[PDB]
Amino acid sequence: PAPHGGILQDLIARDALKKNELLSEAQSSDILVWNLTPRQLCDIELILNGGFSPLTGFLNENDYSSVVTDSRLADGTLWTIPITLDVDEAFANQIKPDTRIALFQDDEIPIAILTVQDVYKPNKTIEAERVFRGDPEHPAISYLFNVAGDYYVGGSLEAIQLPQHYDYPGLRKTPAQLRLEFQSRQWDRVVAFQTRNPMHRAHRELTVRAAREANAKVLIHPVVGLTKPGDIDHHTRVRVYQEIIKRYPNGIAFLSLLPLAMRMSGDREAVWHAIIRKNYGASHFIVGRDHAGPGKNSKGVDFYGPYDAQELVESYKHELDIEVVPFRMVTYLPDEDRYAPIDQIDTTKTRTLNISGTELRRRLRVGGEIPEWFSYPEVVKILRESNPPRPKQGFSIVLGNSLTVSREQLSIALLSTFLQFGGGRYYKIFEHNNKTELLSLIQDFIGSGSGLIIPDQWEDDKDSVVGKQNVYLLDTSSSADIQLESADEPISHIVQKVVLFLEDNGFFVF
Amino acid sequence: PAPHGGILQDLIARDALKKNELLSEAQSSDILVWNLTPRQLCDIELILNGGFSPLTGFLNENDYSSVVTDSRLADGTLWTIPITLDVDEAFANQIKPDTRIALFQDDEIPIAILTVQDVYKPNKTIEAERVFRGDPEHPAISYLFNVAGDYYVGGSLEAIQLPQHYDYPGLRKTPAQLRLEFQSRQWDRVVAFQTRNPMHRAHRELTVRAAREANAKVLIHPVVGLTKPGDIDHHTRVRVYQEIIKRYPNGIAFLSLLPLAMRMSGDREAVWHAIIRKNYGASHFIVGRDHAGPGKNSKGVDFYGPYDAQELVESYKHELDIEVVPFRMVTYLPDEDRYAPIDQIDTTKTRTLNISGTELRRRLRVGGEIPEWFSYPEVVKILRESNPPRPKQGFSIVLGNSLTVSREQLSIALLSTFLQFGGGRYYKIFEHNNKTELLSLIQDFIGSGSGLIIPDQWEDDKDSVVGKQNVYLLDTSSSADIQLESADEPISHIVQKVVLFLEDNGFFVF
Ligand SMILES: Nc1ncnc2c1ncn2[C@@H]1O[C@H](COP(=O)(O)OS(=O)(=O)O)[C@@H](O)[C@H]1O
Ligand SMILES: Nc1ncnc2c1ncn2[C@@H]1O[C@H](COP(=O)(O)OS(=O)(=O)O)[C@@H](O)[C@H]1O
Ligand SMILES: [Ca+2]
Ligand SMILES: [Ca+2]
Ligand SMILES: [Ca+2]
Ligand SMILES: [Ca+2]
Ligand SMILES: [Ca+2]
Ligand SMILES: [Ca+2]
Ligand SMILES: [Mg+2]
Ligand SMILES: [Mg+2]
Ligand code: NA
Ligand code: NA
Ligand code: NA
Ligand code: NA
Ligand code: NA
Ligand code: NA
Ligand code: NA
Ligand code: NA
Ligand code: NA
Ligand code: NA
Ligand code: NA
Ligand code: NA
Repeated sequence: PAPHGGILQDLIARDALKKNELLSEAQSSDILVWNLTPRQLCDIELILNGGFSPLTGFLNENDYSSVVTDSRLADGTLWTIPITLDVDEAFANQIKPDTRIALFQDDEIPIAILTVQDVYKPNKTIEAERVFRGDPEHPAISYLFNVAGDYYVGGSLEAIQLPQHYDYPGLRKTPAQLRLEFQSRQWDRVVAFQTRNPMHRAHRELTVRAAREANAKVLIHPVVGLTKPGDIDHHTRVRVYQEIIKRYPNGIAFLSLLPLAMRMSGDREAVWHAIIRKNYGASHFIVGRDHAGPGKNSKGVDFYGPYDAQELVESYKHELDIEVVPFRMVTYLPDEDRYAPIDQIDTTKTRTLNISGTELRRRLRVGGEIPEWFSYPEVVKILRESNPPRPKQGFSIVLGNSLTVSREQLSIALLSTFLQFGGGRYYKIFEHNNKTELLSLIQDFIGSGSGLIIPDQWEDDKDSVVGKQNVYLLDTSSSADIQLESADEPISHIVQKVVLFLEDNGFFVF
Repeated sequence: PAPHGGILQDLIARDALKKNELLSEAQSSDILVWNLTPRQLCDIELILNGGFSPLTGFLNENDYSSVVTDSRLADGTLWTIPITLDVDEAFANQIKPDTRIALFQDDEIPIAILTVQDVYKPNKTIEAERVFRGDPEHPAISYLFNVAGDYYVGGSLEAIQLPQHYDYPGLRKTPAQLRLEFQSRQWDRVVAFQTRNPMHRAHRELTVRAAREANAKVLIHPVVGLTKPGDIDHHTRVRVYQEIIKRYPNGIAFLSLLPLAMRMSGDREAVWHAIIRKNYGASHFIVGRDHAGPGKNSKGVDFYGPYDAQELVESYKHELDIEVVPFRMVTYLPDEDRYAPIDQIDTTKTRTLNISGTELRRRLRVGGEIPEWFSYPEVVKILRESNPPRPKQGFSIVLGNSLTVSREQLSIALLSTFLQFGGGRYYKIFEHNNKTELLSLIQDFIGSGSGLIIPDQWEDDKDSVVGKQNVYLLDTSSSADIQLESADEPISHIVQKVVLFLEDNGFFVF
C-alpha cells in the first residue's frame, strides 16, 4: 500500500547528495549541538527512513497539539502518537526559529540537521491525559514526567545518516529495503506481526492463522528500539525470533527488526503501529488482545480494555489503507492439543489453558518446567539462559546501619559461609565508600550472578544510583528484608538467618 | 571487484522497458520456438542476470572455438567453459543468421529472444579432449555425447525473464541483489565458498579459517542448478546449509543459492567459478583439493590432479581480479580434536582421520553411526532422512524369463511372505505390461520405499525406461542378482532365497 501520506519520506535517499555538505555543517564549530537521548535515537531513525511518513521532522506546536487533541496532524492526516524533540530549559534558551541544530549520537556521530520552526513548553498533564489516559503509572506518562525534557523543539530534518547499530546489521531493514525484499520475492500480500515479547506457541499459531486468513506471507516485525520497562532485552528476543521462525513452513515468513520506541499506548499505539507497518510495505497488520497495552496498574485495573485497540483501529478502518487482521484471546485447548481464538469455543463444552506472562517469569525464576505445549523447547532454553533461576542469580546483603557487631567480622563470616556451599557463584565483600563509580557497579555483579556482601549502607542521596534488584537489607528495622533480633545479635545467629533467608528465596539449593 | 569484462551484463535490468514488447514477440505465432533443456535453463539464467559477464548470449563459433583452444573469448577475455545453445539437426535447419528465436521454459514461459549469429556443428571430440580432458566417463563428456544437441546456435540475448523457480524464492540472489545485500551490511570483503555437497565439520572450519585469513565475511554460495550425477539433491543440501549456517558466529556468513550448471571440469571450472563469483560481488574465492573434480574413473585414475585447479587459478592470478584463498586437504586430528590443513602437520608426529564421501554413503545406506567429529548431528539427521538406510529403502524383485513356476503363485507367495515381516514398508505385485507409462513408475515406488514384485521382465527395448536402482533379477542366469538352482525350483525354496538375499542386503532386519 502507498506509504501514509502518499510519499515515503526516506530522507536518507532524499538528502544523499547533501551528505558531505550537511556533514561539514554538523561538525562546524559554530553550529549548536544536541546529543539525542535514547528514545530520540529511535524516533529520529523512523523519521529519516520514512517509517513515520508523512513526518519529516519533530512536530511543531501546531501539529503537536493537533495530535494530542485530534489524533491527527494539523493537515488532517491520521496520526495518534506525538513525536517531539524534548530538551531542557538551558538548551531551549539558546535557540530561536530559523536556527539550525546539529543532532548527534553519543556526542560523536552526527545524525542530522534540524531547522527550528519553534520552541514551546508543552503542558505534560494534557499530553499525559489525552494521549496516554492519565494514569501516573502508565509507562509513557512516567517517561514524560521523569525523563522527557520540558521543552519541545519543532523543526524539519535533513538526514546525514541513520543512528548507528553494530548488532544485527542485516536485519534492521528500512521501509525501502523491506519493500525490495518483498518484491524480489513477489510478495504482494504480507501480514505484519508486531511484538515486544518472545514468541511462544500461541503466537506462532496466531500468525499462521493470519497468513491463512489473509492469504498472505508472514512478516515478523519485532521492536528492538524501546519497549515496556522490565521486558526481555531484544538480544534474547531476537535469538528467540530467529529460532521460532524455523517452525514456519519454508519460505512463508520473513524477519525484520523495527527500531521503534514504543509508548505502550494501547489503542492509539495500535493505530500508530498500523501506519508504521503500512509505510514499511505490509498489506495487513495483526491486532490481538491488549495490543500495545501495559497490563494493569498497581491497583489491578486495566490501562486499556482488552479490545480497545481493535475498536479504535476499526473506526479508522477506511482511512488506514492497510487491512487489519483482528484476533481475540488465543488460548490452548488441552483435550484437543491445539490453540484457537477464544471467540470460537468455550461454551464450557471445552476446557482451555493459559500461562500468563506473570506465571511465565515465575517458572523462569523458580527453575520450573515450562509445558511443551506452551512454548518450544529451544525457545525456553534461550529464555532460561538469559533469565536464570534463583540458584544462578546474583544478590547483595547490605549490613544495615543499626548493626552493632563488627561489620568486618560479620562480612568475613558470611563470605566464608557462602564459599562452602559451592555452585559456581562468585562472592565478594564489596566496599562502596559512597562513591557512585562503585555503587553503579553493584547491579553489574548481581547481573553477573555474583553474590555481594556490603558492610555499610550508602547515603540516601545516592540510593538512586543502585538498582534495588536482588538487594537485601539485613537490619533490626521493620523495613529490613532480613530482620535481626537485636543490633548486637551474635554473628553465627545472624549468619544462619541470612543463609536460611537466601535458601528460602531459592538462591541456595542443597 | 569489477564484474568480469568491466560491465555487469544484467540483461533483465537492461531490457526492462522492452519487456512487454519482447513478450508479445515471444508469443507471436510466426516466431520460431525452442524449449530450453534443463542445463540450458541454468546457463540462460546466468547469462541474463550478469553471472556470466561479459557474455550476453550463447557463444558463436568464433568465440566458442577460441574458448576450446584458448581458454579465452575471441577478444582475449579469460573464459574457460564454453556456454552454447545445443539443438538438433531438425531445428538447426529452420534457422539462418539474423533470425529471431523465442526461448521458452516448459513450452510455456517465454524466457528470452535470441538473435541468431550462426549455426554450426561442433566437433564434440575436440571439445571433449581440449576442454574436459577426453576421458569418456567424465560427466561433461558423457553429457556432450549423449544429451547435448549436435548443433550449436551462437547469438545474442534480450531478456524477458529469468527461468521460473518456485522453491527458495528468497535465496536465489542475482549478482545485483547479492551486491546490494553485501552493501546494506557494509561488506567490502567477502570470501565465497563453492560447493555441491553437504557441508560437514571440515568445511565449516575451512570456511572460517578463510574468513580469518582474508579478514572477510563468509558467503556460502552453493550450486542448486546441476551438479555431478548421483549427488545429493539440492533440496536436502539447502536444508543442510541452512542448518550448518547456524554454527557460524552471528552475522559472519550469508547464504545464497547459485543456479549454476556445473561441468565438473576441475581446473577449468575452477577458473570459471572464480569469474562467476567475482561477477556476484565476492572479493575472495576458495579453491580446495580437487575443486570441481569428478574424482576417479572406473579404472581408479584421477580425472584431475588434487591440485590442478589451484595451479591453473594461480597462473591466471593477475587477471582474475578476485583473490583466491587456496586450501590443501583439510583433515581431522583425533589427538587434538580439531581439523587443520594437511600441509601444516603430518610428520607422523600426529595422527589424522578422514571419512571420504564414499565411506559416508556406506554408513547412510547401512544405518551406520556417523562420528560426532565428522559432521554435526542435525546435518546427519537431515541426510539419513533423505537417504534412508536399507531397512527403509525400496526395491523390486523381477521374476526372470527363465522362470518355469507359476509367476502368479510365486508372486503371491513373495507378497504374503514380505507382509508378515512388518516394518512400515508397502508392497505390491506390479504388472507393467511393457507399457512405459507403467515402467517409468517403478523407480517412483522404490523411491517411495515400497517393495515391488514384478512377475515378468520388460522387453530389452524398454530397459532404458527403468532405473536399475535396487532392482534385482531372480533367475537361473548367471547375470541374475538372485540365482536359482533350476527354472522350476519349488516356490518355498525360491521364497527363502529371495528373503535371505534381501536380508543379507539389509532390506530386512529381524
Ligand atoms: N493470546 C493472544 N491472543 C490474541 N492476540 C495476542 C495474544 N498474545 C499476543 N497477542 C498479540 O500479539 C501482538 C504482540 O504481542 P506482545 O508482544 O505480547 O505485545 S504488544 O505490546 O507487542 O502488543 C499483539 O497484536 C497482541 O495483541
Ligand atoms: N578436505 C578439503 N580440503 C580442502 N578443500 C576442500 C576439502 N573438501 C572440499 N574442499 C573444497 O570445497 C569446495 C567445494 O567442495 P565440494 O562440494 O566437495 O566439490 S566441488 O565440486 O564444489 O568443488 C571446493 O573448493 C573444494 O576443493
Ligand atoms: Ca519537568
Ligand atoms: Ca482485564
Ligand atoms: Ca544485647
Ligand atoms: Ca549426436
Ligand atoms: Ca589421487
Ligand atoms: Ca525339475
Ligand atoms: Mg541504525
Ligand atoms: Mg530464477
Ligand atoms: Na494504497
Ligand atoms: Na565521548
Ligand atoms: Na482481506
Ligand atoms: Na474500553
Ligand atoms: Na484509502
Ligand atoms: Na518463605
Ligand atoms: Na505443455
Ligand atoms: Na583426438
Ligand atoms: Na590479500
Ligand atoms: Na596435473
Ligand atoms: Na580490481
Ligand atoms: Na553376504
